[PDB]
Amino acid sequence: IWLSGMYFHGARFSNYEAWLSDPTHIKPSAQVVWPIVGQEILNGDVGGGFQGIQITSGFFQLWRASGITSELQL
Amino acid sequence: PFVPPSWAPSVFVPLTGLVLPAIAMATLFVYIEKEAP
Amino acid sequence: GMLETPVTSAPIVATYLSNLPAYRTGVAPVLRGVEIGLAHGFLLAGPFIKLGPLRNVPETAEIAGSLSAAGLVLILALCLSIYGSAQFQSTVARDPLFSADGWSEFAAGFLVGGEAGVAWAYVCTQ
Amino acid sequence: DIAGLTPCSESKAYAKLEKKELKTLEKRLKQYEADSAPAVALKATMERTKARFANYAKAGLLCGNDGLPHLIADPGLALKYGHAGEVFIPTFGFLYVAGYIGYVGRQYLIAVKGEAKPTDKEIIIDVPLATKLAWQGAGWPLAAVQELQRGTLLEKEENITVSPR
Amino acid sequence: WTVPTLNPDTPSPIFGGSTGGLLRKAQTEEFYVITWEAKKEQIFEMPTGGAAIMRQGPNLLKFGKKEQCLALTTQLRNKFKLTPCFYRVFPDGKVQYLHPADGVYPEKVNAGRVGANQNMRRIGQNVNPIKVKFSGRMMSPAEI
Amino acid sequence: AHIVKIYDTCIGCTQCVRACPLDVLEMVPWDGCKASQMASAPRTEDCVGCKRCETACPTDFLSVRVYLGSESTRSMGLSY
Amino acid sequence: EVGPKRGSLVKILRPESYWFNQVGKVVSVDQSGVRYPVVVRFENQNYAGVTTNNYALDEVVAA
Amino acid sequence: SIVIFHFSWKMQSDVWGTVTASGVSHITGGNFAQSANTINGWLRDFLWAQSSQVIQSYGSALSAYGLIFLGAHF
Amino acid sequence: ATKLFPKFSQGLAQDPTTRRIWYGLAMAHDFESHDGMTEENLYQKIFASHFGQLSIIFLWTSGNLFHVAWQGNFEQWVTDPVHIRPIAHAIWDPHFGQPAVEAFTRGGASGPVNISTSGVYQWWYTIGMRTNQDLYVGSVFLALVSAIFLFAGWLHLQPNFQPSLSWFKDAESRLNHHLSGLFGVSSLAWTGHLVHVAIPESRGQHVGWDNFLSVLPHPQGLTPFFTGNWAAYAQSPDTASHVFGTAQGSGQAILTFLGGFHPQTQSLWLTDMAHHHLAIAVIFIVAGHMYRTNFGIGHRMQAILEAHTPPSGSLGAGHKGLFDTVNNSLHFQLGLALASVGTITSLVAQHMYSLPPYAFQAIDFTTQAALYTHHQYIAGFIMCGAFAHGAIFFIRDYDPEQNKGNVLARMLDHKEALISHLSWVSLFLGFHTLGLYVHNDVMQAFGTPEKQILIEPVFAQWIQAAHGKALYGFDFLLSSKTSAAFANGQSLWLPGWLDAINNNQNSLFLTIGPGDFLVHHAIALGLHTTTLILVKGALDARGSKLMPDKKDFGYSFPCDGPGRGGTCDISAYDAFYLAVFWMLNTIGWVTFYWHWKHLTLWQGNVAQFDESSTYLMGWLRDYLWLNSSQLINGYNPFGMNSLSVWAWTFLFGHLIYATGFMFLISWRGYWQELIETLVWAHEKTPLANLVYWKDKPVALSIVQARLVGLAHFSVGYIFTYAAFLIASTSGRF
Amino acid sequence: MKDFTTYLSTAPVIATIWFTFTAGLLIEINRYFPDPLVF
Repeated sequence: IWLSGMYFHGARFSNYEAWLSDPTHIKPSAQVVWPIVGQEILNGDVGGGFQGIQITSGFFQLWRASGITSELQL
Repeated sequence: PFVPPSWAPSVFVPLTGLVLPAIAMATLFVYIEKEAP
Repeated sequence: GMLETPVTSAPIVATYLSNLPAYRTGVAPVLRGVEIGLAHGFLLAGPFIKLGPLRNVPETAEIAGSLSAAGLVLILALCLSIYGSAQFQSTVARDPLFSADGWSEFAAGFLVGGEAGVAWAYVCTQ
Repeated sequence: DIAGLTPCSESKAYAKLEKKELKTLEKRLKQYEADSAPAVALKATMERTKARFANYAKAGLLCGNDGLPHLIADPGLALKYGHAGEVFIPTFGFLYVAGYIGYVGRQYLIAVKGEAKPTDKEIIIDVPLATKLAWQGAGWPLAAVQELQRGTLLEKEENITVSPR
Repeated sequence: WTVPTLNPDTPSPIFGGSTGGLLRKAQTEEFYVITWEAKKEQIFEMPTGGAAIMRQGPNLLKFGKKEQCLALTTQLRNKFKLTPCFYRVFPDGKVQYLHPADGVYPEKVNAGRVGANQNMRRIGQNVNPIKVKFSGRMMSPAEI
Repeated sequence: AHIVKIYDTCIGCTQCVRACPLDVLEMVPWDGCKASQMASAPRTEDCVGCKRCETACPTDFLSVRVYLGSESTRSMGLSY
Repeated sequence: EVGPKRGSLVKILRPESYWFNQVGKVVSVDQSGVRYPVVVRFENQNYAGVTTNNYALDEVVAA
Repeated sequence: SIVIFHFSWKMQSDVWGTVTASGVSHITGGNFAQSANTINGWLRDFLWAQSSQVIQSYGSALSAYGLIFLGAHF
Repeated sequence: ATKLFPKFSQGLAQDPTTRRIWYGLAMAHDFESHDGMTEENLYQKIFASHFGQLSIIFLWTSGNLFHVAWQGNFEQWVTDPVHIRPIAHAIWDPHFGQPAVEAFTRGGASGPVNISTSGVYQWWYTIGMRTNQDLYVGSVFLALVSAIFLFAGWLHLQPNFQPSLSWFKDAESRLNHHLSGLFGVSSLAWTGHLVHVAIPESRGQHVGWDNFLSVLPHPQGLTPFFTGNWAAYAQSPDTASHVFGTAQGSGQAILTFLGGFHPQTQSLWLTDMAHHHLAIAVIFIVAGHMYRTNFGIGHRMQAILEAHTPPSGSLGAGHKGLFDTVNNSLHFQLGLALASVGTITSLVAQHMYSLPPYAFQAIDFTTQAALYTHHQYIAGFIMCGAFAHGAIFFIRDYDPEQNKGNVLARMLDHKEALISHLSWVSLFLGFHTLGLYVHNDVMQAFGTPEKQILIEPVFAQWIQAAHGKALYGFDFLLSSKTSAAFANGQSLWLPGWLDAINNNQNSLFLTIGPGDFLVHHAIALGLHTTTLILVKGALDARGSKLMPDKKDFGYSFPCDGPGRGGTCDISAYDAFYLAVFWMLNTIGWVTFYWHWKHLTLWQGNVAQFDESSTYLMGWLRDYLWLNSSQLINGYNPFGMNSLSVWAWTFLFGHLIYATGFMFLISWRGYWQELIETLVWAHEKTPLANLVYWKDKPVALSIVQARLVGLAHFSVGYIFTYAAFLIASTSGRF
Repeated sequence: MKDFTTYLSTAPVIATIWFTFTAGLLIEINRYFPDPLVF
């Protein structure tokens, strides 16, 4: 369930597709917060026209190593 | 005048730091382990 | 009952330990102290000479190291004397070293031997 | 006004802080497009900031030298200068909800204490009884005052255990 | 019933030795010796660590404290249903029988036992420490 | 040595004697209870103060109490 | 016939007792001259997990 | 904790860094060999110096970390 | 065999383990627990101990005077007390290298010295000391006084000089002599010194033992005192242009009540302090004639206590029997004395920073910070001791039969209500203070500082306005120019006091805001929680539901075993033990608040504190991280400076604190098993088994472990904060 | 079904549902009424 959640977050609330075209400048992000009580500030400018929390789990690099290029596969 | 000499710290600091504590520790150690008659 | 192993039951190590002055059991305690003190002062003079605060300055590194070793030997002699005073207070054959007079003579012999060992280690480097 | 403070509608530091917040939000917005999700989210945050500052100034809050609103806790000053909405009305609101919760819990404990296994009802909550007591707890101040006046709110000293002193 | 006498020439259980045995206290202060009778050869656990084999017949063991002897007694009584007994031995050779002191185990009442340290009152009836103050030494109200 | 005391509220259940790990307590005849027995402490010189007897006592309050007193080789449970 | 009736509720008057000023059910009363003949059972266990205790005739009151 | 502290300081001091013209500039400037031999160096150059990013993170996307940094002390 | 040490405990002397030495050292002053101790012998030993303590105090004072006169710069500091740092004593350490030698060589000395932070320079300068000869004479005099006190202590133990038990119980005579002589006459003598020496020395006139009999303190010479024209002593005071130590701008008055501070020294007027001591001397002397001793007139404290019971019976028997339970219990008297002394120590700290009495003390920021922190920590420790002795009184000296129905018994009658209400107050304060802090932290983190809750302290600001501060604008009492209270003091002391309180450059009633409100609530939480732990431990000292017979085990015992669910830390000693941590936390909060507010004040930016004290991140970054930069840079790979000793002390305190956590977390059993393995290793090692121990090695007891862990915790706490405070305040200024 | 409802009536499940309801109510109130500081 946890792994499926990681793949779902990388497929619907991430910037993996944009990060593929620029992995040296775009920060990996796979978590977005809802705009409530002023917490939207946590959705930082990670690059690629995306706003979210910079993840450090390394799922982007692992997916790139496996040959995943689209959100449909995730 | 009561002013101590210039060499007073060079004699009192080593005394109070090594001679007096060694004597006090030795005497106290002998007193603690002394057996009652 | 107890655990016996070749380390604690080898005859070679038993003979080596019996040959040491502490396990002689029959010589004068002052002679034992002199021997132990010499053997200890000779090795003790080394660390203060090669690692003390004055180890880089010449013609005084050995002087300071030997003086420091002599002071350490004096402190150890005082420790031996207080140990003997606080250990023997009342009451094969019994070793005379484990007695008030025996341990006092042993401490005095250790002091003389330690100072002689320090002085010998100082002149051995000249 | 009170304590040498000035109203937030006239404080220069208040407007300066509003301009600073809008400036950093606009600076972050300058790096995105004009019809994208981050642009819409940043614009929504900017509108929320403007509405919040206007609502705080409209409420009559007092701002200090730092430009931040300051609350008045004294009932006399709050009722004399129109600051009862800061600390007075929320005080009574919390008292009502807190006493509501406490009264409902006390009623549930008294109700399940007369059963065969009260501990079982304490670990496994009886939902119908709890819901009925939760709905009936709206009149907790009147019921509490009546219980206090009848002498049934407290327990006698002879029925409470104490240490051997 | 008569007080038993320790037999120093009693076989000990088969044990290879351990580092949790006797120390200098046994040679300078005192030690304890436990003896029991076994119906057959059986492997038991030593209170000082390890597994020993008790032989058929008499069995003698040495321990540094009385708690080790009683722990072995409890193990032999509850598991193998035996009846062990121990003594306190001094370096001079004196032997003192310890348990069961009167030949009967203390958990069951036996005639002839005189009660000791029994207060004919309850805890709540104890006096305050102020009435015990300025005595010979630190005394609790329960001691009177 | 520690001070072990027995009180008259004892019911003679012998649970404290069975829980003693150094054989300090015992049972003596008595007439103040149904069990006709009472706990006793005739070997307090061997008590270590583990308070297992207090843990095994079922009376409220306890019928056996252990007050830590002077410390010796036996009371400290030292095997050296 | 001495002591409280079996099955009745009594209040404990022992100060050092855990159930002091608490109500407990009477189980049995000894007919001999024992110090604590009344047996009382309680619904709430003490710190030791016990729910019953023995009390004297003057240590319990019908409450 | 000492293991991860050593890893972080060693990587930020002698491995990680940017690449410039005829030279490599590290994150901390290679101060591990000169300051990791004393407790004062670990407290000042590693704990006090590197904690600046988490204490002044308020008002940005990493502010949450700062909040947790305080919560974890609690 | 039985050892000689300790001679006061036969049970401890028979202990063959290392616990004998530790317990003999920790039970040496517990005279009530000694073998064959009586009441008379107890009081005599306490009398001798009191004399020895006075001897130590006087010797310590003489030592400070001697070192300042020998290795200090008092003769140069009096010339320029604004730009010259005081010198504590010289430094003689063979471990110092060359850079450390030139680093500590400062303050005009010829070698490495220590810069004093105790403030004795300002105090001695204000009271009249000018040269090193004066300090030398004072040091010799105090050494002689110390020797006399030590001889008195030895003499009162010999036969024909030991006081009887009845002499020690004469409460009326002792109280009369302490109020009239120890307090009133001493204050009158201090007034004589201020009028005769301090005031003329502050006006450039030297008055010493060689000329005080030929120098008049006032030009009218005792005539106005005898004729009743006392107002003549307040005529012609020091003007606003008076230079301390010189005759320029000096006056002739000796007893004034101008109020406020001196325009140059920023301290209280010497004439005002002299007048203060004279008034309190008269009051204390008059109060010293209240009790009946040997002339029929006076009171009997037993009669006043017995005649003070309310008629409705609200207090039960009232104070009947309270005279006997206090006079016959030394722990009750010790607890009362420690409670009053702790409160007075706190009062000293507050009044000393707000109203500086010594010349050029407010400019010395390090001295002010160190003095305030020192007195507050001393006060906290003394308060904890007061409650601990109250618990000891309940266990060892309380008698329910003698105190039947009085207020003392009624306190234990409703102790559950007191503990429950203390718990409720502490819970409310903690929940709300922490909630407001976390809310402000979240608002500051999300970039919305205008959304944080900032409650203005209108009550304290209202009090400040009542004292004369017109910043808030309440305009009432002393703040209003048309009030009776204002007009009645405009000719005596209100001008100077108003000018000083309306000045924002001093510490006299500093401006407060929401941050002050929040930290004051944190202080209230600390006080209430420490009080809850101490009060609960004192009331439950005689027993509880878990341990109904706790009084039969003494004040300090390990536990009652793992039975009945577990009884760890059940004694009253353990309650005091847990309360010491809360006391350290409370004093830490008050000293943190004091240091940060004063640091921002001295730096000229109070807005920094006003805007960063509302959230905990501001406290951690703008106060702890920002002010420790110079501290941790005392020694670095590039060299070192004079501030390296504080960096070493900082790390030293951290190490001691962490070492305390070991005795605090790990418990006895593990260490005892480890020590047993070590015993086996020593017994089975050749060439080393020939040397045997005299005491059997055992692990530290549970109570000893708690005490050792708390001692390390407190030492590390104190040393760490002292090093940080002194280094930050001295380096910044 | 009776046993399942009894399981749902246990303290952790009831606490979870109640806290989810209370948190949802507070979140929705703060969503429709953003940044409420004073009454």
